[PDB]
Amino acid sequence: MIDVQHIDHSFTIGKKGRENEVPVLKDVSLSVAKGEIACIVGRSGSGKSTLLNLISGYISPTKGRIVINGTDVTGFNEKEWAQFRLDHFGFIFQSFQLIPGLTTYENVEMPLALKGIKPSERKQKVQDMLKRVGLENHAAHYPNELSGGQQQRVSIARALILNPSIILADEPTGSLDSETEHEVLELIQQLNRERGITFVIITHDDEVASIGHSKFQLHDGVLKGGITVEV
Amino acid sequence: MIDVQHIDHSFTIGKKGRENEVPVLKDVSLSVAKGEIACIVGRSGSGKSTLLNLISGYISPTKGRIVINGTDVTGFNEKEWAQFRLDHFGFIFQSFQLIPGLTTYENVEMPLALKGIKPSERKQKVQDMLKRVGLENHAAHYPNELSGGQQQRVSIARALILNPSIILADEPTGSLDSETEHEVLELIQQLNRERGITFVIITHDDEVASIGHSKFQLHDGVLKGGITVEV
Amino acid sequence: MRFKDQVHFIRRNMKKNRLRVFMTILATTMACAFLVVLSSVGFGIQKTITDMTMSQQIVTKVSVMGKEGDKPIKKADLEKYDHVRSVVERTQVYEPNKATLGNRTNESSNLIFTNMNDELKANMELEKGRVAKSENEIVVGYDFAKRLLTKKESEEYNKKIEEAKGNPEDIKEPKGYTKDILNKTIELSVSKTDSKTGDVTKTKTYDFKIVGITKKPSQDWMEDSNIFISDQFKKDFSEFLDFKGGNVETNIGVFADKFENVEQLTNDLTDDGYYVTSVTTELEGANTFFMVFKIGLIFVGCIAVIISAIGIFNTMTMAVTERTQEIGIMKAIGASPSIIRRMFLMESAYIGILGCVIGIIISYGVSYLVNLAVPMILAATSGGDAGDLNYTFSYIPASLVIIAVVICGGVAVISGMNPARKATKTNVLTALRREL
Amino acid sequence: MRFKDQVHFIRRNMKKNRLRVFMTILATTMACAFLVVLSSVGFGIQKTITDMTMSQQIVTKVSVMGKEGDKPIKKADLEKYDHVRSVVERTQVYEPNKATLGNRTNESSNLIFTNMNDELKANMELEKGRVAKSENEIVVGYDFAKRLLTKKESEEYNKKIEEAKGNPEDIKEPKGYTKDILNKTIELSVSKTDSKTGDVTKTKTYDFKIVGITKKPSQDWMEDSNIFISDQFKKDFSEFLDFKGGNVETNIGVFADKFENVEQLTNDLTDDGYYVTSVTTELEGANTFFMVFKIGLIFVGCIAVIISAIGIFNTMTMAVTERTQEIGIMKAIGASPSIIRRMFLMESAYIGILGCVIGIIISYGVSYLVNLAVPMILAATSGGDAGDLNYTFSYIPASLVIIAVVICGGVAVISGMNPARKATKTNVLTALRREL
Repeated sequence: MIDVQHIDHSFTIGKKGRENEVPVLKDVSLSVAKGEIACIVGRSGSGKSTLLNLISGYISPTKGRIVINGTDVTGFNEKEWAQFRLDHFGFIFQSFQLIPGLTTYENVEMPLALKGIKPSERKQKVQDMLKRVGLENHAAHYPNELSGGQQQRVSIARALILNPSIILADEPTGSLDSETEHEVLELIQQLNRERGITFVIITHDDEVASIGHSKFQLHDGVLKGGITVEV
Repeated sequence: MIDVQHIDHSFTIGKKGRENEVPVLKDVSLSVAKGEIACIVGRSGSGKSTLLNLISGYISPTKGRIVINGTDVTGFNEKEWAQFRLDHFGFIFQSFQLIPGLTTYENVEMPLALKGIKPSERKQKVQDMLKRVGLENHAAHYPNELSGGQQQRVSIARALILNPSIILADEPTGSLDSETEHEVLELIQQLNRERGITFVIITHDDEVASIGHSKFQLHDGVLKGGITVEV
Repeated sequence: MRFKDQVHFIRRNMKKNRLRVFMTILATTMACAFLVVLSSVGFGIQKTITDMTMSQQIVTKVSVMGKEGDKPIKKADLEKYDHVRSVVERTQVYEPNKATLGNRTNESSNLIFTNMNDELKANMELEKGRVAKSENEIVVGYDFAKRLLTKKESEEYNKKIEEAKGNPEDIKEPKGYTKDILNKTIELSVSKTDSKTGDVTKTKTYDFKIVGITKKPSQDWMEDSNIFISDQFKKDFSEFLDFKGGNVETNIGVFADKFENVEQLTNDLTDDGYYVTSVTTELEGANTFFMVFKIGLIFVGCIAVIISAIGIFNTMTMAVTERTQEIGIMKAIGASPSIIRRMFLMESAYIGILGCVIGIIISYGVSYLVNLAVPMILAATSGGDAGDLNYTFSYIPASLVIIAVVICGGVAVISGMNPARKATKTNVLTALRREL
Repeated sequence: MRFKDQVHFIRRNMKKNRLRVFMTILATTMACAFLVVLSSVGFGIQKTITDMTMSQQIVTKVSVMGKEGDKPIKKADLEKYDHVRSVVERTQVYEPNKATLGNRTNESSNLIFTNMNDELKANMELEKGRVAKSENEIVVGYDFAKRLLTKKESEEYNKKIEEAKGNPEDIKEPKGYTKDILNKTIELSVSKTDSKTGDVTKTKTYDFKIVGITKKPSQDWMEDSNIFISDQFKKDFSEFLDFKGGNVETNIGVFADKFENVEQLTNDLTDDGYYVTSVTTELEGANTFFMVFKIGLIFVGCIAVIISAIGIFNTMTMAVTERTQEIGIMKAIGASPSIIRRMFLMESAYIGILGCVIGIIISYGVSYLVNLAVPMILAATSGGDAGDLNYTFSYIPASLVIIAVVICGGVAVISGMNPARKATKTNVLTALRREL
């Protein structure tokens, strides 16, 4: 479960004598339960990005508290929040974040190495997950030698390698074609329908948002339209 | 006034044990008159880019000879090719190829610094060149703080500031808006109208090519339909 | 993240820039070799001075010449300490001496008073003869033939020396005595200097049996023509040839069984403090000066090692800048600050440790080259064949290797500390948004 | 490209990485300061040895023993040499002197008779009086009054020296005469020794008036109280006080111009076969070792400089790789490979030369600190005046500054040569297009 309520954030930009504070989040009340695809719909820089940053753990929110899996994360320092991200989080960032260089197999295995999984178990998990996603027939294929759709697919495979409760994503199809958009979206839908996994996908497209179990439209920094309309 | 008679070039890409010579040029006979916008429209890898890199001086042709302003440039080494590019060439590359940092005034003055023009006349030269292009109210504005259109305009300004005779260009609207493309092409038209200068623009399209005084189509490398199309 | 994964990541990232990390490793290797070689110059100076001290004189001497306060220095109060092997007592005699055997007279001779029992418990190097425990038995010095020249030979040698003045030219004479130095029962000019002061009374000359001869002295250049008069005869010698006092220089030895026993005897000072000139007392000041010299050379090398440390920091900030994307998405995954700091501190420590190991091997090679070339250079330059002596101008003990490893690993880790903090504080948001 | 334009471009590309540029400049600074200080240790050893030699001996006294084959050395030929001031023909006869001026007397007063025209024309030591010209007239030294003292004082002096017993600490006797010696009638009674050997024939009555005083004796050395006699008595001195066979010792000075002229005269005389010895003789004897030591210390500084130049090379390779795009665009415009190579060689040499300049400043400071510390540590043993020993590091980097600048600039250029070639060999096509 994800519990976000009365959360606000402000950004200070400029020199010490030119500290300009522009609040973005205004008492966000995002509430997601286990095993549904939540979604945040808003314009570019409207406030979805900062909300995803706070929910992931990159920025500590200024006020309010955030609870994931029944545990308070606002007071987490960098070490504890990173430990939480290791074992209970996954990431599908838009830029595909695929380590320019290296290989697909090692890109997928990277979070296993970070957590500390033993080698043969790592091999088994990577092979099984790459088989599940569908990019198993590439092995040591460098990310630069893949297309953007395959980059998104291998990023998803990396996210699923530690079977986390939440695999909250940025816009997974921000730079993607419509066909690859539909493919990635149905892949994520099948993820939820196979294994109960919370999603906090943030996008500026409502068609991408349509697959979710909940709608959360953020207009100019304040959330609204929080419903659970069945698709 | 450019003469490219019987020029061919092959890309020898691969390892020493994995040599693969793929010819991209097939004995082109391109001819360009003085004070006209020669447009060479082709496709990605067809030979437009290779032909521009060959005529510019980055690539020495394997066979044939090239006469530029009544000067053979086939056997030229790096030093003399660069000197030629300095005193008689100009460049409008697609990405605008502007130095990060290096404020737009200094960015325009850069080729004068390369040639060795004293700063006293340099200041005035950059001033009227920026005024003619239409970016004189920028002064110390970084290129990264500009838009794509004005970046292309300041690239043109850097091209004209040395008063060259050939200003061969890559796609000047490769990353541009429709309005910015229209105004930059109109700028090129007024440029050739007011000051005698030769353009060797290569485009991946035809609407930009229609501005040119001549059409040269590169279907995989072979020139067809080379006529002086009056504008 | 365990250790194998961290090593794999470090190797993968270092493989990206081979010509840069190899140059950093070369700079560190040259600095470690520099530090070890320069400090080993001082270490070898200390080792060769210690070896020269051991070779020049007896390893176990413990001389107590120069008693303060004019208090008695009699042997009767000198025997009771910890495992003192010998309390040999010496009183040199300044008398005119010349071997009264034919025309050959041994003008140069240094009579030494000793009991042969104290000699046996002192283990002085003896070439011939078991013991001379008798009133009329002596042991002659090793150079008893070279200094036993005839009167005409000595006169002509002195005249030839005067011809060449004070210049030490090739002026040489045969080695005097050529017959056997076996048991002959010969007498050597016990003629009095008025017992010891100034007048020369009745000559008188005891007949002493030559039981044996002494071995080669502690050094080749210095000669030895001792007589080794028995201490049982010392009572009558004092009674008749009263020399006690100044024509008398006490050379009492406190020789112990071994060098560690010399060290413990030196520790047992402040009661037998008779101005001891033992090897340990003399070498304490040398050890202090050598500690200062080795510390100075260690610091001088440490300067050149800090230069390579600065180079390591440069290449490590270079690596952090190049690895910003990988670190950023690793932090996004949850790599934790501790793991990334450990990874980058380990990359810096690996650069430093590999440089130190390669530089220590190179330093062993350079020290071998120096130890082989220095005797050759000494032989060639100053026309002396290096004196046919053994020197160690460059010695690298295991201690010096330990200091080198510690110092170079420490400076490498210190250099990597700031890039490690930079790589932990990546601000993942920036690295996850690329650039413009 | 104008030089100002290249400087501006270097400023632009150096402001990008202020920390890395400052760190490689600091590595170069430490290497240059290390080189300068280490070689300055040897330069100061050479300077202090040279200063000690120049202070303990008179610089211009080019003493010549003679010629090969014991050929006599005439006075006339020595004059006709290069840039000779004048030749000294001082003659000394080993014999005690019994001056006995009135109730006073002198003992050593060894004879220094010689033709004074040449000596005083050879910048001889004197401050008052006139050269000895008349038959009964001599030139006296400064310490004459020190030994001049009444008969009772002479008995006291004799008692003091007899009771001294070889202890020259309680021998502080009063000076005695503290008045003017000039214009007196000293009844000199130089002792005879049967001309030379042993019998004492008859001491002449050298009733010579006192006109002429010598100043303080050279540079705090030599005793000048000895009486100086002119050439007017040479005939009767050779007739009566015959000295030729033995006792005579006519030291020859050969005074000349400044020290470089002294060295030139020394080598000119050596080329003729003379037995030349002077300050420059010992200086050249130690100069081979000093040159070897300076070269070795400069080579140690050179390996430190190479340690820093590897860091400079890393910084410059990362500067070439880091931009590659300003370089690509300049090459596209036509900046020429020569201009780019000069640009990057200028940047590397600027890092090296700034590091060398501030290393020279820091090494001047460190040498000053060493000059303030070495006497402060080693006092109470030999640095009583404290203006000696290591009081040398003020001038030391005279040619050492030039050598250090040349070495560091050149090695920086070598280190930056490869990055310069990399920059001039950047493919324009690859450099222009972005790398995603």
